[PDB]
Amino acid sequence: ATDDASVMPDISNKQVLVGYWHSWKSSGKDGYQQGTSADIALKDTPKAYNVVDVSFMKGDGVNRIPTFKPVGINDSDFRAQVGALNKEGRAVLLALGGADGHVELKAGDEEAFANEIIRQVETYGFDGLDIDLEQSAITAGDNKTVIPAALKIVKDHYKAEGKNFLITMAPEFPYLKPGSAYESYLTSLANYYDYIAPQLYNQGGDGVWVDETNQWIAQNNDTLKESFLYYMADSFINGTRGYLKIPANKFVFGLPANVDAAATGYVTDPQIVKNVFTRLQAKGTPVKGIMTWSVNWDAGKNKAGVPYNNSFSNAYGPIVGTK
Ligand SMILES: [Ca+2]
Ligand code: NA
Ligand code: NA
Repeated sequence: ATDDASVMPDISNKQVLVGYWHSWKSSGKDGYQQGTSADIALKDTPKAYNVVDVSFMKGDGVNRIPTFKPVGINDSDFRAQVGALNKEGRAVLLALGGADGHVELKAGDEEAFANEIIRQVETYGFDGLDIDLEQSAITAGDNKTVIPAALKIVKDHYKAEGKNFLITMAPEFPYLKPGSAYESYLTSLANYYDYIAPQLYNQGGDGVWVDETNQWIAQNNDTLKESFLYYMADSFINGTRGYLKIPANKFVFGLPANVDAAATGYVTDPQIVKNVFTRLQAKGTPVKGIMTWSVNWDAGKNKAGVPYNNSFSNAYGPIVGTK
């Protein structure tokens, strides 16, 4: 009974360009600089994105098991769009959480949540799950233990049938410190997760203290963007300067698509990212890729109605080799 969406694409030998895809309909003037995000069908996601994260699986503030249902398209047609990406080797994940996620599981829900993740895979053809909890959801209910527990049941289930169910996370970078609530997600899932993409946007003047240059390097400081990206990566790779350890081969830079997609953290020149990729590779620690919020923003328009014209994927696709 298999079709194109029944496959779970292998990204284990590729760098990724990961884009979030908004499953809801745009509301207009939704941008941080009053632009408008596009209503793009999943199948029309630009080819440079080889991983697409469908946003979001979420709760309802009443019941406990998160769920997802596409808007304005039936299940078989949505699956066919997932199949079309899958056929070209492109993974489609379901993203859990988001702002106003109402994600709040309780001890004993791990099996029912795993079963729900398996029904998503069987119904829509998803290839993995991306943990994208808002700040409040990190330690809400028993999320910290139930979500890892459920995800291990799902990975193991697919591993039995020959498939690699992808597990990713997109934490806000200030939470990736020792003794942090978030640390337990990483250590619980240390042999299960495929990559971690810290969000390097919307955190204002938080950043990293760097002895080498004797400066606080903030995420909203454009003068020092090159240093920010480099030292943030270096800190994760080595578990230094206050940050947890993420292996470079499992590290993705999370960047906003343009100035409408996030309040701060937009990288004004893509050469900056290429210089960092180049430096890291010369040291033998090349990273797994780039992630962006969001495909819909990449295909959206600014407040003056000027299209963004996929300017993010056009610039970074070639840096990670998906274009
Ligand atoms: Ca699939
Ligand atoms: Na790999
Ligand atoms: Na590999």
